[PDB]
Amino acid sequence: AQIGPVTDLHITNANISPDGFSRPAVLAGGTFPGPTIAGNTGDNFQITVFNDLTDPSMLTDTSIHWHGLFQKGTNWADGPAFVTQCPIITGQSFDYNFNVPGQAGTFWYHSHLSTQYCDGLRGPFVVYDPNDPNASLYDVDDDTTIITLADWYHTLAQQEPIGAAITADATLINGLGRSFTNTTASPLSVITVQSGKRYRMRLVSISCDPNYLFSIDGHDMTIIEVDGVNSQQLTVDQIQIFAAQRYSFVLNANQPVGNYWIRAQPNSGGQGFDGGINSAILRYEGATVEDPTTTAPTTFSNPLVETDLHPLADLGVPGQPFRGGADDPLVLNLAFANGRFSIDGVSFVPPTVPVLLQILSGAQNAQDLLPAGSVISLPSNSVIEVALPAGAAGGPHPFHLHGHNFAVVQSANNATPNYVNPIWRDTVSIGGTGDNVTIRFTTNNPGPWFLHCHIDWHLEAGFAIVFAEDIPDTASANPVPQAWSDLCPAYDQAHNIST
Ligand SMILES: *[C@@H]1O[C@H](CO)[C@@H](O[C@@H]2O[C@H](CO)[C@@H](O)[C@H](O)[C@H]2NC(C)=O)[C@H](O)[C@H]1NC(C)=O
Ligand SMILES: *[C@@H]1O[C@H](CO)[C@@H](O[C@@H]2O[C@H](CO)[C@@H](O)[C@H](O)[C@H]2NC(C)=O)[C@H](O)[C@H]1NC(C)=O
Ligand SMILES: [Cu+2]
Ligand SMILES: [Cu+2]
Ligand SMILES: [Cu+2]
Ligand SMILES: [Cu+2]
Ligand code: NA
Repeated sequence: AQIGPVTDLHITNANISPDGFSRPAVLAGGTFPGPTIAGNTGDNFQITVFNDLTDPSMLTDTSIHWHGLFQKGTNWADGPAFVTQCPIITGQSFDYNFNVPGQAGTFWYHSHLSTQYCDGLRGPFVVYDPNDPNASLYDVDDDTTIITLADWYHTLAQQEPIGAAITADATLINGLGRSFTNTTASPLSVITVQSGKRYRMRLVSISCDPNYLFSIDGHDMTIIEVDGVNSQQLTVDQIQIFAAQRYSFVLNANQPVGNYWIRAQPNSGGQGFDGGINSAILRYEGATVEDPTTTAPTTFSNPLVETDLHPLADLGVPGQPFRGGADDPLVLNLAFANGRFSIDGVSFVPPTVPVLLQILSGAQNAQDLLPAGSVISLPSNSVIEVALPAGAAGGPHPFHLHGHNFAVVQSANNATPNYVNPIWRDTVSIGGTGDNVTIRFTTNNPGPWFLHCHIDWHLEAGFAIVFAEDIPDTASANPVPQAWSDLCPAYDQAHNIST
């Protein structure tokens, strides 16, 4: 069952064995992935998060981010630790009480403390549209049509060296998959379809690191949504999906009744499909209960290319049709050395006082804000351009902006910008050496918004900055509840911190 829009959510420790290997985890709702939180566009969500964690090896504090939801007027509910709140301590709870006006699509939720989401705190978050413009393109859209792709580690996250190339031990599709070494024939996920019906498959990357080459033998996939943004129909036979991205695609169950492999090949870790790694099963009703015998092609003839995507609505691009053609044009210097990432020369290390609380206490320019050099102010009601030139080790880096989606004016592996009709999204691969992936948005959402690589190991190694958008209006725009004001006193008391 789906839960929400008003629900409790308990965060607990438990042993799980999604690839046959038992390890302790940090779980929402007792499962990996966590339960789907859902509602309709414009609903009030009130997710009362109960921190019941006791195992210090995965951290007993927590904080949860609602990935891709803009949080306009509710910056305090966004979730990134030490940017918008102090963590929730064990034995306490916190009501994330917000609204989702003007958004409908496929999202997700995850811990936003350290690398804790890698240890298991990740699940889908769907905002349905009762008047969806894509409704006539499919028959079925429900919890059974959500497909999650996850990396899974046998080593606990707080034992992963900072700044290291950290590699997974299994790919999990809907919570199940097989280990790359010591492979056992543990259960594979099954996605069941009825011959003749059309399905809205909601593909969610809940990855902490790898990108996946996703395909379904014998089938193609018609993209209709990108990171919450409705798209024109684009038919492909393979989707390369980076960490934190989402796609909806129409799956037409138009092949003979049978069993077909679902494939998700990560860029690191186990390569191929030996022993059923990197795999799940598409089963038609009436098929024999047996593994597929299908083959992938040697090459995919119609892979997704990001510049092929275009919004369904006439979204256009803000600003002027050239580089620097914005009110506030920025170029970030993104670098890596000696185990640490930096942005504009500064490696991110979380501050003691959350950025939002520093601003509510009266600090009102970005040079007054901590961490020093990690906060950039943005002016209100202005077109912002951010160029993100690649080259830093550990790529391709999927950059994500909180509080906003953005036009992808230039994509990976293509030097040509698009000022007319590029897709809008919230997480974008910045590509490879010499690329100049560039994003644009307008500043109509006061508050501190994190910008970071969504490979969680890279965020932990400092690959982040904070956009303090419209500092002067942050306090009036974002009234805070008493329970939020109580978080930092409680957290600092529990950890013997003086602030
Ligand atoms: C990426 O595009 C940005 C512009 O969006 C380029 O920024 C210019 O950089 C040069 C020095 O390299 C400066 O003289 C200009 O002031 C910058 N802004 C402009 C021209 O609008 C940046 O060089 C590009 N990077 C790469 C690697 O192609
Ligand atoms: C490289 O990106 C550019 C810009 O998004 C793509 O150019 C567009 O190509 C479409 C499809 O043919 C034309 O309708 C547009 O007029 C082009 N726009 C511009 C600004 O040139 C281009 O197709 C991409 N390259 C590849 C190989 O896909
Ligand atoms: Cu996220
Ligand atoms: Cu986010
Ligand atoms: Cu990265
Ligand atoms: Cu974030
Ligand atoms: Na325009």
